[PDB]
Amino acid sequence: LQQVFQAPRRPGIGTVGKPIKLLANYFEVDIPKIDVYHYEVDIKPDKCPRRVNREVVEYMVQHFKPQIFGDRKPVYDGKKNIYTVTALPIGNERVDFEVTIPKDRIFKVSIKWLAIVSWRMLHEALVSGQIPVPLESVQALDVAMRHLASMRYTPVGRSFFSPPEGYYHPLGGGREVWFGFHQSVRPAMWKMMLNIDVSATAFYKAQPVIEFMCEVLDIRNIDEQPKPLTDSQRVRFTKEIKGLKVEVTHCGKRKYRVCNVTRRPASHQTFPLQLESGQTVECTVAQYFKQKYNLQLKYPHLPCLQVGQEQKHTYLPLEVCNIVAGQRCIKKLTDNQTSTMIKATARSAPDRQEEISRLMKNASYNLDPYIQEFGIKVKDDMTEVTGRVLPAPILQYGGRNRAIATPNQGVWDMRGKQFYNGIEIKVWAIACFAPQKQCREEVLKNFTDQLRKISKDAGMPIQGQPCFCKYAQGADSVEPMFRHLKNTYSGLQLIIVILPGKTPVYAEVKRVGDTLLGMATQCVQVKNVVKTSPQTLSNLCLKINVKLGGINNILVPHQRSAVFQQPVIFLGADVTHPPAKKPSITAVVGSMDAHPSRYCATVRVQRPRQEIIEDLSYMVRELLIQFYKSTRFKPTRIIFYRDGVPEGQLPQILHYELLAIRDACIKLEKDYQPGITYIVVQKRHHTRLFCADKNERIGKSGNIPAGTTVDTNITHPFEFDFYLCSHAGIQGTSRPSHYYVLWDDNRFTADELQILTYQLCHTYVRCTRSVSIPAPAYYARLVAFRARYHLVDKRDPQALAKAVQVHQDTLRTMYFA
RNA sequence: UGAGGUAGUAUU
Repeated sequence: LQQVFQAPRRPGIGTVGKPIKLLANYFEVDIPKIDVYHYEVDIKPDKCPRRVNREVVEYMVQHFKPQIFGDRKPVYDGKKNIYTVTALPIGNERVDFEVTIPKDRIFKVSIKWLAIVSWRMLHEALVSGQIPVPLESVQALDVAMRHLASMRYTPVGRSFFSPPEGYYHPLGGGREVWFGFHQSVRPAMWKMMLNIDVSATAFYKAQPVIEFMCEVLDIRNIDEQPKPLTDSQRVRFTKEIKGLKVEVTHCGKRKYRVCNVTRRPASHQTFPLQLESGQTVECTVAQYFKQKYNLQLKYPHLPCLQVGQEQKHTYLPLEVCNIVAGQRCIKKLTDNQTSTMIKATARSAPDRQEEISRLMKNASYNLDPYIQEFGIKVKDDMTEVTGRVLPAPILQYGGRNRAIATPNQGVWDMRGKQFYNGIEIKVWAIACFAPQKQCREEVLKNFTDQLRKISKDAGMPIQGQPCFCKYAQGADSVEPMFRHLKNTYSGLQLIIVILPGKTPVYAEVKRVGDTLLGMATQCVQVKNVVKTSPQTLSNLCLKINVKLGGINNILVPHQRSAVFQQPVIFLGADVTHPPAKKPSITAVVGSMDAHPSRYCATVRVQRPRQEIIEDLSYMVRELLIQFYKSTRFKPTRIIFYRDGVPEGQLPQILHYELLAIRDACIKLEKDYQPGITYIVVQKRHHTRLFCADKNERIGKSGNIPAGTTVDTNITHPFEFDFYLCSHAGIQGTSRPSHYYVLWDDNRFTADELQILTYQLCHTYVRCTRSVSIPAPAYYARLVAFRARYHLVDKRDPQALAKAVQVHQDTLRTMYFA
């Protein structure tokens, strides 16, 4: 795509904030100012795994030196791209015919010159900043520096993993944790940077399929009371093993991919087998394995794996199959597996810092023969960078004392403070979906008493007892009760729903409440009803007040950016994709006052895995319209925070979405052209920042302080990007959010935009804490997540779209809080 | 589902 909208240059660096010395997991890379030669490699067959492509090229490099490669050490991306330090002695296009040994594998390979890539030009961009960074030069460098690791380890995205050795972290259900590292090369001022971080992801364990089945179905002993799998067990087992690769053990080692699991057991599952007589008969898998391999199945009552093409009949008894090693788990982990993995992978900032250092020392990048071939040198120590801790905004509260809150280390509380605009709760009801013996009437009364007191101190007075309180069982009971409530109790403001933990009832409560009836609901776990704490109750009130149209607090007005001198709307946008049928979900929220405090939400479904927000123009138009309704002001500026996108698609996302925002404005009025600031906020990266002075480490996790900002040294050489760690680190190693200013009509300075971004992280209503991303971005995530619950069903795109449309009386509410 | 933070989140 011809990039029409060029990203704005960095207008300057920030000067505001207390200086803090930091170390970054970015290591300086020195490159020679030379030409690098780019060749295209065409392999047939062309749909082999990258691993196989690498084996093919490695064979060629070793067997074709006097002809082609000489003493050069080429680097290869496992696909189309090969690089060498000097030109290959070829005119144009050489075709090869090789027999790589395992059955024998024959490949047809052709190689031709594609381009000359200049690393001098790359250097000149990094030092001057008067030319665009040559991406083709960066790619060549990236391929050279990860070539060896790609041969040694198992690549996963931009990371590398290897089988566990000296450690073992089973997750259950046939999954385990592999440790490894991320590696990427990134342009910075003066020099390229090698970004290295430790990493850990889920892999399927290399074990017999039988044992894999027993973990998935939670079977302690396959030999205790042996019996066929129930229909539920089969489907459950099938969903886990379908798509996975298995290997057989009855032939001394062929691999297959599982396409299905037979309903019939091995004793009865048949297939057409041609005998020596020429006659074809329906032979069972058990009979076949007995006659062919003299194998007596120990578990003929168990199903078979169907492998290869579904159209044909290749069945494998479970007991002759192993799960193939090295298969990454793309499927979602259970709540239990998630907890176990987080536990085994949690690393404090000082510990991660040491692991990265240790990795770099042991890696010996300067002893990599391919790195040496290309005359590349890597600095041993982490890049030093002086960050700045931005000042936190003061928050204004209400009540008769009108207290202010001053954040300390990214945190404040409501002690002695009342909501800026607190709602009085006259009419409210309680629906208890936890059983009576689990949540007695006496427990209910104590909960509501403690809640009414906390709410009174917070300036959200709950008058009297609930108008209605009753027990109920099952999600089927939600709609009848809710409809009854809406029709019986006039002026009903809130339903408090007590839940027995994880239950389908929650999704139904939100469906009926948000989309069907348009009624405010607040769910609470029964454990938090039985054991009440002022802190939990206080946090509950934060959500309730906002859901009922209140304002918890505001930024002190005179300590904000000058953009507030004119009507300005803040947008947050997010896209969530379905786990590894279901659609992708897009969400855009928009501020509805000048604080900015209250937000309205829009949400859509679209094609699975599509990153671009397809309906953005319509969504923005709705928000602009609602903004005008609420404020009677036409926004002169639009500040758009877009939650993370893959950087490989970033120029495409900006192009179409910036057009869509502009499109929305013009369709409202022909000459309506408000100033647009488009900011991408990213958490899914591997940039790590550590306190250089170990005494400045905060808490047990020992992370950098909230407000720590970096816009030098490791950032883009001329574009407008910065890291801001807005949150207190209380768990593992903090991820500083990365902000990329892709467009700015509004002439923001670095300080102004960095501070504005920080302040927005203090406007998030769910907690009195500075959060890791601006509230509009966070709100957008919550809206998309809520839509997923709305989509829960107990088909066609049109029905899916209707399922996420909230009720009329919900459209102008913060139901997502 | 009080809340934030965080590992990960493409032959038979």
